[PDB]
Amino acid sequence: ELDQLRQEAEQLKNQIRDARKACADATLSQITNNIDPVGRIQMRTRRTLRGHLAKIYAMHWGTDSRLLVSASQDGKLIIWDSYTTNKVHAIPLRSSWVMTCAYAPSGNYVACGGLDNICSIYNLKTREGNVRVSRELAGHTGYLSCCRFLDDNQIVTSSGDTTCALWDIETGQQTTTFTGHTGDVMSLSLAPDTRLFVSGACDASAKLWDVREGMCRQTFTGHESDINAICFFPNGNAFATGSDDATCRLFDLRADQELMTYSHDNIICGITSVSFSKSGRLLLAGYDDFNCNVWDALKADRAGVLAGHDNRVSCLGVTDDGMAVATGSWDSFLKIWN
Amino acid sequence: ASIAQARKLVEQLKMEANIDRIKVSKAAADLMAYCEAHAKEDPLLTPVPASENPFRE
Amino acid sequence: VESGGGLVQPGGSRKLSCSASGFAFSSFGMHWVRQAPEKGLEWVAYISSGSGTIYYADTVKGRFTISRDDPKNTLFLQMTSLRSEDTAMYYCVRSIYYYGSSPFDFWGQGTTLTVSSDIVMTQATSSVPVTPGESVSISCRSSKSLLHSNGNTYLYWFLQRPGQSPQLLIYRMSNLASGVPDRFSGSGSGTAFTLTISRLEAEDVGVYYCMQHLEYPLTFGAGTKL
Amino acid sequence: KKNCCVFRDDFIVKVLPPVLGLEFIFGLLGNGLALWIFCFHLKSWKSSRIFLFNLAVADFLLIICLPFLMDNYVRRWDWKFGDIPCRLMLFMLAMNRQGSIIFLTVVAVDRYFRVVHPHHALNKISNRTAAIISCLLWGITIGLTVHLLKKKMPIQNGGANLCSSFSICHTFQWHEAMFLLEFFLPLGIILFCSARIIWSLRQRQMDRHAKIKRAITFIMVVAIVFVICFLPSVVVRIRIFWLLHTSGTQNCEVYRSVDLAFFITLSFTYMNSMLDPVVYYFSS
Amino acid sequence: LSAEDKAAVERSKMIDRNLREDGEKAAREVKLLLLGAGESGKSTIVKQMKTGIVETHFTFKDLHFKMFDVGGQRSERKKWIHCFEGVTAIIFCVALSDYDLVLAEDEEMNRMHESMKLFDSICNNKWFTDTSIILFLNKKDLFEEKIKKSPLTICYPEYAGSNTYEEAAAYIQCQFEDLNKRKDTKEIYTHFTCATDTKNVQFVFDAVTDVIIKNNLKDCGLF
Ligand SMILES: CC(C)(Cc1nc(-c2ccc(O)cn2)no1)C(=O)NC1=C(C(=O)O)CCCC1
Repeated sequence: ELDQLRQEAEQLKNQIRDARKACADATLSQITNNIDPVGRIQMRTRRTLRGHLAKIYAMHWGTDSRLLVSASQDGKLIIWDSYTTNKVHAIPLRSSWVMTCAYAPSGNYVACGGLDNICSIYNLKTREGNVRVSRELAGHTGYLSCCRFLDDNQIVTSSGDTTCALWDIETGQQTTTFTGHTGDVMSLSLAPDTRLFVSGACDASAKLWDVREGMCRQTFTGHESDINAICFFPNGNAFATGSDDATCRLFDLRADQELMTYSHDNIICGITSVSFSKSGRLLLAGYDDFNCNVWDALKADRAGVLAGHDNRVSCLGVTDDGMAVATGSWDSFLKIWN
Repeated sequence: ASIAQARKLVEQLKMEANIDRIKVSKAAADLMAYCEAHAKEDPLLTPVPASENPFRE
Repeated sequence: VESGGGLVQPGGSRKLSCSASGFAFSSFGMHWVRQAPEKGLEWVAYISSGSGTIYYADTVKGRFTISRDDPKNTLFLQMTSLRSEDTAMYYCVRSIYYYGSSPFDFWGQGTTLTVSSDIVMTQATSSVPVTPGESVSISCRSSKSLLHSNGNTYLYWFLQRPGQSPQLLIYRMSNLASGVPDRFSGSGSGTAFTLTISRLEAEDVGVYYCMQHLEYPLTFGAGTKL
Repeated sequence: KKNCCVFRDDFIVKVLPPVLGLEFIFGLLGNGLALWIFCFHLKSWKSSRIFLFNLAVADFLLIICLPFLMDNYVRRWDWKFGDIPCRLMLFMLAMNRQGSIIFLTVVAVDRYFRVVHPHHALNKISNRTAAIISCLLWGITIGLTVHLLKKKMPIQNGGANLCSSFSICHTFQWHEAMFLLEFFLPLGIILFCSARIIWSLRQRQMDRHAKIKRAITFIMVVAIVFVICFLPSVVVRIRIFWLLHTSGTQNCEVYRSVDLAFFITLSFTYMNSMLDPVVYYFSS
Repeated sequence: LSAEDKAAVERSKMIDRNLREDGEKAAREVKLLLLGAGESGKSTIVKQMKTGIVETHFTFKDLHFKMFDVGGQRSERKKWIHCFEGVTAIIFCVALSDYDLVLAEDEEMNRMHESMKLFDSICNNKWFTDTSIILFLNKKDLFEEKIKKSPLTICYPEYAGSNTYEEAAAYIQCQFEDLNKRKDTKEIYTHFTCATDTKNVQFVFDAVTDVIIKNNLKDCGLF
């Protein structure tokens, strides 16, 4: 009976493959044969933030496009005013092994997590004027690799085992648990409407989950190696992933297949962070060879290179108004580019 | 525990099977419409002048 | 909370001492603004976080000395030379200064002791009808336009209910504080500022003060009692 | 004090141009290598390399301020400028030699704390206090050497316009012994440092299984070139001092050639300053 | 700058000052990543101290030691092992009772071979190019009866000489020693220990001191 189920699953995979082949009448690279290229993008370092003293592993922008969180390999989660290079907060973490950051859309809460398997949510706006651990979310088995805020009540976390969770904050138990991956869920990204989200794991595949319904909608394959970063398109119908194959890949939700492969022969090392610019034209991807390339999301040619970091880039983010790009690297400085 | 994960995987492929997929050209034209409709409000595509650039000095 | 201080003395020297209760006193700048029994509020002294920059008013520059002790969360104001001008309720104020902060948010209970250039804030209106449920507006004018280059006017509106300490209503132009209802708004730009009330209850009566925060010898607005 | 003896240069002007030209020609390349190791390179906090850079800029100043000495050696010994470079050169070379010796001393002390006392908190020190202690040491070499700026020494005996405050004589015995002192106090420091390190790495069994032997040999090399380039000057000077205290009366005819020999030892001091960064660039 | 902007800059400078003191306090503290082939001998190494990663903060001779155990992570370790790139040293726990007890499967993939594979994946990692190993052999008292009841035959099919403790333990130590490839940039120290010995902290302190003075000779540009 097990062999019959395996053969039926193989037939289903073949059916998915031929449906994707039938729906693929053309390519995006074929259509973008007469479109105007972006030219060369000259992004220079407007600000540098020289406060951390260890390797920065995460960074997240506030929705006001001004405040930054950044976590390093001390107990330090620093909140910066990026306009005036000013530290507005320095939250001391109980565990220095932090691999992720989150800034709430309201800006009240900041989440952290990492090798300590728990998600600490800090309330910034308290009557006592300090930062307090508003919540301590436990229940994940592996290391917490990514966390994103839906709103002030709910948070979606991705762990180092084959699960993702949607939690509640006033009651610290998980609202739902998404379990369809086979591998360590290394990245997680939310739609702008926050109704669906894509999680990318170590099985070289991304999955699109519905937050309210609680089950997988689509599974996207194509990557040779495990993927480390996913960002949605600003339209919300597409997303680009980056792996250790040195290839970004733009998948589309409604086509249920990949559209583009951003690759170059000069780059061979993996991709750590991927973020779209506003309107979804540029694609800033940070690599392991100390650089940060800018691709065009429509045609696979490369724009300028954000080469200013002395170590590898671990996180990169674009503001909600698209003003500037903050790249946090493995040296202690994170640089703001425009 | 041999039936359960294979059965879950096969019903997941049932639930992924009958989704409605539009053509790649149509969703590509949708991406064209979103990328060229919002291209006038992309501060990284066009170099924003110093009057409304908050990162000046 | 915070309270404590001194009492009546003829022409002597006194150390006002207030004790902070559980709001991380070492990270808060502290003001010592004072209020005469029939006049309005006025600013006296300021100690910053970690006893850094210290500021005084133009009349108490040498006579007064403001200090803090982060052990036991205690704040001192030592006055050596005492005149007949500074018989006042001395109203210790906390204020924290970061980007999204709301300074002057919490005020001490105030202790009364009897002895026996700058921006001039006018507030020419002083009395309005006390009827409830209406929409009363309170205006404010300054001498210099307190619009800074970063784009926010540093003008604050406080409510002093008759009987207790003044309470911050809005901490910029159109920046509602915490714990204040949504019936207040800033609606000011440049020099003219216009606080407005949607509906008046019995708890909205009191004296309304406007305070600039552009340059540090900061002046209040002499009150507009409802 | 015109009775103090200073005499001609019997073939000193014929044996000094080889070592002087070699010192300048190699000093250009040494300055380039030190500038590449300090200014062209980056991405190193390296609080010990602050003192290495201070030794490097002392070597920069000395390698820039050699050839006016041989502008002074045109015919036999004529300072051809006859101006404020005469009052500037003495202070420049004296403060350069003091900075080189003091900064080699603090480099040896830094390595002694690196190896023998590793849990001392002076090893992982911050760059700001290392910079202010570098400025303190530079002020130590500067503020003791200013005494030669108020006093002007362009004087000569017969129109030879000699520019040097060395003579086989005595008027106060203040700096000539103290130039001796800057050899003796580091001698009780550097050989206190390295011979402890040579002890300590021989006590902890780490030699002869890894490439510790290069670190064994390099500090010993620094110590032996330091002693063989700053010993002959000081033993010749203390021999002249004891001879003047014992037998060097006002009759001045039998020790005419000791100033020439002493000037060869001075050439040894600045070829030591030449060969300094060749053992501090070929290791990283 | 305005008044509030000046006070915010002052607050940021105070944050810079306190953060610099916190970083200087954290700098004078050695980090030991404690790895092992399951629950074999890590319990004793925690036991002479005197969720996922667990951190112990013992001290010895005025030196603060932070020891991290990640045996409860139980995931694919290549994604998070770069967080331990800046540790002072890697303590490795290998049980000498690992052979002849397979403990995972019916017949194959015994404990000594997976301990070998974990050691080879750790000492030849791309991040641990220069960190040293203070590899332990945690079963001294149990090894003699293990080699008395059974020869070293179910692993290392080559001869171990005889069934005495000294040459067999030397064979285990040598076969763990030649496993690394970068023989120059890192070293394995190979202490032998039991559940009653209290000299583990002395050997850990000695290896930590060796790593510190080698890092200092790296810092002074003379190594
Ligand atoms: C050294 C001297 C005499 C100046 C001087 N230095 C100090 C002194 C002593 C102790 C101390 O701690 C600080 N400073 N007093 O006088 C000088 O100009 N020598 C010249 C040459 C040289 O030495 O290379 C080359 C040829 C021309 C002459």
